Amino acid sequence: RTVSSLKNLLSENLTLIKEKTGNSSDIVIRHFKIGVNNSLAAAIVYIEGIVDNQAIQDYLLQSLMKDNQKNDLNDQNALELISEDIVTMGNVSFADNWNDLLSSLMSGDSLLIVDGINRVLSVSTQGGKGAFTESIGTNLAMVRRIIKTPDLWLESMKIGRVTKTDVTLMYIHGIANDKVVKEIRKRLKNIDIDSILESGYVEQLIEDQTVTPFPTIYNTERPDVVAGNLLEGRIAIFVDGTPFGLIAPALFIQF
Repeated sequence: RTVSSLKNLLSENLTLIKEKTGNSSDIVIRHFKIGVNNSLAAAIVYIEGIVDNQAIQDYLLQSLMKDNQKNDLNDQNALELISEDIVTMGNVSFADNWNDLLSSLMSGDSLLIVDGINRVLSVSTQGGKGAFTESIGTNLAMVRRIIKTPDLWLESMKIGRVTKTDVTLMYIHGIANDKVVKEIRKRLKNIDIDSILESGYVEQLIEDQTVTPFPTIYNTERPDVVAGNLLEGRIAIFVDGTPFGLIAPALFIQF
């Protein structure tokens, strides 16, 4: 049961999260300071849109503890002293290895990391028709709710021929073939997404019947269908304003 322990420096823990989660665009790091003379650096780490954090962020980032901020003059009991308030705001747990930390993060928890503690505090705000929308943020969150691996890597980019359109690319690192990912990313950067999508309209399919350059794409409004293709080694693309996920390549036969 090989377990990697957490680093004492906050900087080291943050660099390693970024490393392990593939510097995914929806993973938020909020830096803040705690202690008497704001000497102790701390951070809130959470995945965007799969958590109700405001009350916790409000407490932490506005420093809503004081008095008792003086009771324990930080560094050693900081995390445990802070936890006494956070338990009133959500279900608190503690992680002391990467597996536990990463799984709690992927499950919509908020992580609280302090400068030199090496134990991470997890807090949960949940207790246990559904199609994609015009919002990338909402769509990413929908996939993140189904695929709970830190190996799901999200890459944001601006593609477009005349004007730029915001796009988020998805793939499961280690499952998806790197040569396939590199090729799809390369094509996207120079794709005429407007022409490609317009060629998919029923009117154009009925009359035009144009050829499709690599990669062929499949449109789905179902997050479970996106989740299934991601577990097969395919790439999911979310374009700003389009209420569906684009699976690439559409024809992908494995052996």
